[PDB]
This record gives sequence, C-alpha cells and structure tokens, in this order.
Amino acid sequence: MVSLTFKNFKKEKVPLDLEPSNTILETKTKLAQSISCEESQIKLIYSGKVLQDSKTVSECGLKDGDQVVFMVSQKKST
Repeated sequence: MVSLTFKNFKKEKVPLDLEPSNTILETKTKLAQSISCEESQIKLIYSGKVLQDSKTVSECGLKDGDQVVFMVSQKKST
C-alpha cells in the first residue's frame, strides 16, 4: 500500500494510493477520474521524466509516500 502525491502547475497535490503491480496506465486513469481528467492527456513526470503507460510503480521507482510530478494537456476540444 504505497501512497503518492500528484502535483501540477497549480501548486496543488492530489494524494493517491497504488500497488507495485499497478502501472501508470492505471494511476493515470484514476488520477483522471479523481480530478475528472483523462489519462490520454495527462503526463506523469517522475523526477522530471515523462513516464510511460507501460511502466509499473515498481519500475517507475515510486515508493510509499513518494510524489509524482504531472500535468494535464488541453482537452479534445481543439
């Protein structure tokens, strides 16, 4: 049970909890349903690194209570 913090450019943190098996794909999905955003626009930055959808918290290097930098991109409205 690892707890993390997703921070954006709005200086706001969105606490979350995942599993070593859960991967960005899912964190992105949830983080999307949490703020009501989409994973297809969200970018998960780890220590200044644009994570991928095929990485697992275990491979991303995320641990318990860590923090993940992120940002939401424009909506399909374009």
